[PDB]
Amino acid sequence: ALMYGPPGTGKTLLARACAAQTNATFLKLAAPQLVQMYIGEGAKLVRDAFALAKEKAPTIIFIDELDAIGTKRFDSEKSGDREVQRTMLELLNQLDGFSSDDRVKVLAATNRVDVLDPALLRSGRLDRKIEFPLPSEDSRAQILQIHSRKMTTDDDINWQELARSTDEFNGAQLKAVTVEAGMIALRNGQSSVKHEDFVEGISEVQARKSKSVSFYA
Amino acid sequence: FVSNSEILKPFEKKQEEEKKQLEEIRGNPLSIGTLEEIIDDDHAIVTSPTMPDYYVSILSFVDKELLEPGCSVLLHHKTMSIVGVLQDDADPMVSVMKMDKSPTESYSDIGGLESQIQEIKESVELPLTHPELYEEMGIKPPKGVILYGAPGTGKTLLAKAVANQTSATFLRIVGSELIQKYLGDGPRLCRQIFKVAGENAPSIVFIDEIDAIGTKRYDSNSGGEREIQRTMLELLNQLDGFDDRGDVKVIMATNKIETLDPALIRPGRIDRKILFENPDLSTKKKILGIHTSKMNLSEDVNLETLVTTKDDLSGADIQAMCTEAGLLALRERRMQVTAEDFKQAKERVMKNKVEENLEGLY
Amino acid sequence: QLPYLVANVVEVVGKAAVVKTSSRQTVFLPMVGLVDPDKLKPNDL
Amino acid sequence: LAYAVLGIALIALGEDIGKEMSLRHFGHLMHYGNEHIRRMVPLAMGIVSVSDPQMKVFDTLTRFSHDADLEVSMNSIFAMGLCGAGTNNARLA
Amino acid sequence: REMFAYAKEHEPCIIFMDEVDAIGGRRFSEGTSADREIQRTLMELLTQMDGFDNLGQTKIIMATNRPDTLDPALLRPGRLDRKVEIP
Amino acid sequence: NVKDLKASQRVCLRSDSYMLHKVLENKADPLVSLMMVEKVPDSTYDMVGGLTKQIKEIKEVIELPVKHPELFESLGIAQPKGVILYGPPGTGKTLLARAVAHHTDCKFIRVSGAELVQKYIGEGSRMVRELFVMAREHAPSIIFMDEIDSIGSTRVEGSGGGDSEVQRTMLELLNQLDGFETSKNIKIIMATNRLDILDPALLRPGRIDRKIEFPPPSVAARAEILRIHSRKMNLTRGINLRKVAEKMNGCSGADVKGVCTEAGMYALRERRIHVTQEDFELAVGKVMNKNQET
Amino acid sequence: LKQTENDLKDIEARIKEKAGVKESDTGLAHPLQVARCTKIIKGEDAKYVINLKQIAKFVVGLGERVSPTDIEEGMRVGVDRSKYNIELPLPPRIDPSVTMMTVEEKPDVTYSDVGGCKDQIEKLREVVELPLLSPERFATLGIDPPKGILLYGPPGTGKTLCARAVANRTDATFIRVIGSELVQKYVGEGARMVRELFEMARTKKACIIFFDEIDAVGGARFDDGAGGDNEVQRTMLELITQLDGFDPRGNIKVMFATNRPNTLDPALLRPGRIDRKVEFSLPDLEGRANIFRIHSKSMSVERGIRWELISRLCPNSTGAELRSVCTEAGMFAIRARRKVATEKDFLKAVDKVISGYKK
Amino acid sequence: KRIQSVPLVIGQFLEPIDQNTGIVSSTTGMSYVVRILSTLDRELLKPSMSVALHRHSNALVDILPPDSDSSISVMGENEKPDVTYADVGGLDMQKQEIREAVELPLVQADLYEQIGIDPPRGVLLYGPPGTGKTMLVKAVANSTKAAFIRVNGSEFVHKYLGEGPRMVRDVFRLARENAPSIIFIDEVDSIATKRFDAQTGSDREVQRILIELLTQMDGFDQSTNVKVIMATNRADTLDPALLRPGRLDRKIEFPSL
Repeated sequence: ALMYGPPGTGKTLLARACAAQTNATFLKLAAPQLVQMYIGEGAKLVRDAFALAKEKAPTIIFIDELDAIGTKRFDSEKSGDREVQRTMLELLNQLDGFSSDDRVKVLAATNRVDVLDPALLRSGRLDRKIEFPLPSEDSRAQILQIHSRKMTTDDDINWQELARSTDEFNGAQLKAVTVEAGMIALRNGQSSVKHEDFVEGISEVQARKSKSVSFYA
Repeated sequence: FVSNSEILKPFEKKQEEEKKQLEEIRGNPLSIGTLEEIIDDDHAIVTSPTMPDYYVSILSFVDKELLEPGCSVLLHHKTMSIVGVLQDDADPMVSVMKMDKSPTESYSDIGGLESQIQEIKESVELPLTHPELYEEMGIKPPKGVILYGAPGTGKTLLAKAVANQTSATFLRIVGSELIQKYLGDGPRLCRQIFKVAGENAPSIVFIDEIDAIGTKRYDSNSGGEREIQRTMLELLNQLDGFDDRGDVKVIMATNKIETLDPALIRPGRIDRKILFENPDLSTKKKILGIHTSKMNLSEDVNLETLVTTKDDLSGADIQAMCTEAGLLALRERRMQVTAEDFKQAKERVMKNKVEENLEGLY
Repeated sequence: QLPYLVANVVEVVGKAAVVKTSSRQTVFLPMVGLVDPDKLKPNDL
Repeated sequence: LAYAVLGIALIALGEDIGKEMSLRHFGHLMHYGNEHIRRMVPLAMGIVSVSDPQMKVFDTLTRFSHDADLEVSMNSIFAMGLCGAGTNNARLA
Repeated sequence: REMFAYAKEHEPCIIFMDEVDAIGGRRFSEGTSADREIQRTLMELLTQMDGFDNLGQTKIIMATNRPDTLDPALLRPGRLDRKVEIP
Repeated sequence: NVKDLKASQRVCLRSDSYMLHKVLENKADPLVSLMMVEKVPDSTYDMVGGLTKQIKEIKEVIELPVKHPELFESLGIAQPKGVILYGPPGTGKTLLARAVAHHTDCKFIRVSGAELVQKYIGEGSRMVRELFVMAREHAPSIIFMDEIDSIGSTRVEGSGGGDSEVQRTMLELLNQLDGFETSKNIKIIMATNRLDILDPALLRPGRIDRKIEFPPPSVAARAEILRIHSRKMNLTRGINLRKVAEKMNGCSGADVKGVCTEAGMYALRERRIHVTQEDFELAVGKVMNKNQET
Repeated sequence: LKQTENDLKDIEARIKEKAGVKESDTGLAHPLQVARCTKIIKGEDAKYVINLKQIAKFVVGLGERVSPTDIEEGMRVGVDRSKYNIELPLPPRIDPSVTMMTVEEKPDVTYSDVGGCKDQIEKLREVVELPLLSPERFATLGIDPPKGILLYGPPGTGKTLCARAVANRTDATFIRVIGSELVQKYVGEGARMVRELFEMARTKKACIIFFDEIDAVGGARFDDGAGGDNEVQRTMLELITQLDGFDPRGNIKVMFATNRPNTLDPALLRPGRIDRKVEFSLPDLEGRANIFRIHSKSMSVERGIRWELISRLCPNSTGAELRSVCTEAGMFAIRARRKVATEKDFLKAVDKVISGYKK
Repeated sequence: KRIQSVPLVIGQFLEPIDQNTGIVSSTTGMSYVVRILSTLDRELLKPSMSVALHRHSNALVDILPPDSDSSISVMGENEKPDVTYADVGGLDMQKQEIREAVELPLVQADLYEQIGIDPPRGVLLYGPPGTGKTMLVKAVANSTKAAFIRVNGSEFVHKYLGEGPRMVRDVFRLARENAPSIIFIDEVDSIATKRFDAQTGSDREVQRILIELLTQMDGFDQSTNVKVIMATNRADTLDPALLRPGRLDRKIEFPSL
């Protein structure tokens, strides 16, 4: 599969979950390391990845970036961006080589889909194109219940109600509210958080979206 | 001989003993190298230019609190022990700096620009001369100054004069040439400048005609906008990063200042933005007076007469006129320069400055 | 015993065999069964 | 001998190059050892540098202040006070 | 050189070149960083072709997604003459 | 002894004993990075002749300072900073530079501006700083900047601001020379026929002081140029160079050199051991044909 | 005096050193990026022979060796960027960086303003100051303190000065990486520096990593490369990964600086990258007054100054502008030869500074 | 005799310093000052030549015919190349153009000199190759019965200090020796499209190879019996030293029309 769509929800965290569940070996392979300025060596690295992955099977090869097995454009600067065409091509050629057997998985992750060579059209390549949407009221509330185990609360806090009060929040941002709720608490001389403490936390920045709007005269 | 020899022989003797003992250990060929870092295990890792690298003992010729990384040291054959320390080589003011040591001119030789001269003074000359106001008060003299005027007319003159008065190395940077049009060259060039300056302080970073990184952009993309912006940002960050009361002084130079962003000037470090006013009548007499000294001429010349008909003309005009008048004499096969010659040169330059018709002269 | 010399081969009268050492040097040894066939496989020390 | 070098200040009266030659000269004096010489140099330098001030002479005398030879430190500081005279304070502060 | 010599011995043969932009660019921007290694490669392929040695029991097949980072040399007949498109 | 040794000396030292046994010669690095010396040039004023207006002007600006420095100083005129030559393309812009260099017996140093365009930290900056050092040792010199000029005599090279940035640096350096040193022995030559390679420092006084005009050839002038080129080689002896010259109109100094070389292919085909007048008329006809282009 | 004592030190040092060299000669012989003991006679496996290089290899899987204490030999030794590993003869430090950056242990610039930056300072105080002073508070709540701070408005607003001041108080390192320099145009080089900065960061934990200008690098990513957004995004995307990928919060701080707010990406905004947005943009009239009052305490002054009046002439300022009014006001006095500052001088400095800022 | 015998290292003589003493650069990277033989010091001694070196002796064992090799793959010599007027008829302008430029100095240097016009020493050919142009180049070489030396000009492009300068030097020398000859530079645009405007950086290694080619090219060919023919995929600009008179003097076009 190829994933694009926003993290800040636990995209990385989901990937590792799948890894745990299937009993795959999780291999974080960083796309900038291949991309070597030296000859081929990068090509060999792609093959070694498959080789170990096939020995360790089940395996997810989790690819940090997509900017250095991709971003090759369609212009005559695709010349410069050779190293990146070659690492990618080989990894695909190698997967379809062994498509009937499911031993190794490949996952690439980014904020957003980039220009690439066709590969979304074929089962044996990265067939699947998976979107991340944003959360909804049921989802925020579960994410808040996971948060509220870790840290003290006064055990009165209603995720559903707080969830109505936050508009267009993502999972990572509900986690930053918990921190701000604690910064209120830190000033107040409390060691837990009441409902109010969380309401005030939302008002403060989390840096991507914050519900506090009531100004206009 | 003999008088000397009695003090000489023991004074000789202590140095020789130290020396003897050093040379035996120090025995050649010993490779010179660079200290990479000085380590937590009291070793130093070294980068040897022979390609191995080692964890090395030190023989205290001078101590480790008196030694820092990247310094050059002399290394033994295999284990690379620091047998003695060396002085650094190839300081790079001969590669990113055009040096004008004890540059010429002074304030008296263009005088009559006196009010502006006090302004320039107050940031650069005067703190050196009188530290005390600056110290006691606790506020700092402006790090950097901007001069706007024009080359060979007043911008350059002020810069020669002030730099020489403070006896600092005037180190001349070509702004446009930094301009290197590929992703790697400029920000380093800029860093390397600032570094060498602070080391060997007090020092003048003179950036001549910066016009081309005088843009700011709201968004950065690609290589074609980002290059320019990286160079601009590097200057801005070094200023913002460090603060110096005169380990590094900057003169920035540009024809007009309306091509520099106000957010690159950075108030509170660069507080002075100093103008260029034209030489007035008193000043013309003076500018002339200096340039007629160097001369061999006729006695019919009237320094006074030529100044009076000149309508508020640049110091450049005055330079130009002398230079022009010498030519009219040289062509005519003579070394005497009559009044009529000065006058023709004056008439020609005065017309071109005073040409601007139907929108100046409405 | 190490220190020993390894060789990274990438090669798949009597019979001649070429070995590529990682010192990037090609060397002659025979493959007449003085040196066994199963001591060569590519990609391998 | 002490007086000979003292005398050289008075001989170097009205002589442009020679005043310059002093800067070469006191170099020679550092090479030559002996307590008599080490004691004499702050004074030699002091006399010349108050009938012809020398930035080099001040720069040297700062170092002599922090000298482990007792007599040298003594003479340097009195000398240094001689150079700063003509004002109260300056660099002397 | 090895690839060609072995093709002649082991002829018939398909020589399949996977994404040709790296041995047959056009230049990055007309400039160079590493795009001269690309030119060194590319002259060798054009030379074998132009040569006294002739392609007929050794066949070379080039593959690339886009024809817009093939060199003009290749696009000229006599270094490629047959151009199959995927319809 | 240590006074034989010096910084940047090349020496032979025993691998046996590490003793410096002899001295070779000193080495350098900008001199083989497309900068070069050309001692005693072969250009004359007769070469691109018919330069009369320019000749007197150029003699006073460049030659007199060089030949007699004390004279300039005492007279009350500081030596001119730069000359820029401006006039039609393809004349003998480059040629003139070399001619003057020869006359005074100074070193002609040809600088490729762009080459002075290395894409490493400062290596380019380094060469620029060293260009001045070298020429100060080698004084007197004509430092001729190539790649600012469009001429058919050599070739039109240069594009962009990549030789405008370099062109600026040359002018700062003249300030610098009058400046702390208070010398000048080194004169810098611009040539151009182009508006998209200029500076505003070019337009500014006290930064460059002479703009000397390059004439167009004419019928009298073409004859002079032609005469030199035909008497460096074998030719018929009844020749009227005047006749030939009248037939060329419009035609730069570079064209007078092309006429001879086109005439030569005709001579060569007909297996002569000299060129004739005939070949030259036919050659003029060939150049005129090109100028008229549709 | 000074000379005899320096020789006495040489003589002493040297004798120990000569003996020590011979011992080093008889055996035939920490940062490091690969280990390279180029021989190894002393020392699965039951003995070390470890040498990590392209041209040869000696491989043993098992480190430790409390006797002989391993190391020695052809010296670069410790843990490997391949994990064969010199584990624990003479201090390895987790693959430790030989690529430097500028370190400023305790940066010295204490508390430029404390009045009229009142809220902005207090934001810093909660995040940075208090978690070093007491880790247990933070722990007990169960919260993790902001990983990253974004500081906005123009740079050199006294943005730098304040940051430095809290760093002094806590005795913490400033780790300066300047965005603009990274920019290479050679394959992968920038992103490589970023990985080693964080490895190095984890070792040095209790540090403010200052990342100068995000206008410079990581300014777009909507292009899908261009040659100059392609290394630049590569560096950028790599740098985020490291941050959500975990580095300790409440020790390692990353502070971002930006002049203009159009460079920012959704990738950049999100938690685990930026959590705080601290203002250094436009303050109030009451606020401008406090910052004026604060720089002129140190100065002598002669009477008749009300800060309120000085403040009044600013229609809009940034912190940079304020610093310029006090310092410029002092200059008019020095020209006239003065130690004191006057109401007239302060007015004169407002008029100059604002007007230049315009356009 | 026996002391100075195989095995041997190869070096090159750079210059003679004084009597019985010479400087050599050996190909490995180690440069030695060595003796020359007294019977090799006079009348066989060239200022730069290829030499046989001993690996213990540090003395001039032998002087070699210049053809010493490189770690780049060797260039091709084709005495009588097999393309010999294949394509003809309707190439009327390009056949005539080649004929007076390339063939005539090889058969007779001496007529050009007697006229006193400069012979073409180098020619630049522009327009496509392998479509009528190459055929002619090869044919001329064969008809003049000169050695065709096909010289791979995008193959300097070695990535090391100078193997590449050593090889150009061997080739120009060997051409003047084995005259009549064509050095045919395939893609000269590889090792000479650089800096015209501070673009096309990364070309620092070819700058030495370029200087070496110019000193060999201009310094020989004074009467012309050895031709250099430059070849470019279409056209590329070159660095100013090639293009000026005395080198690439004929610039020949393949017609659009």
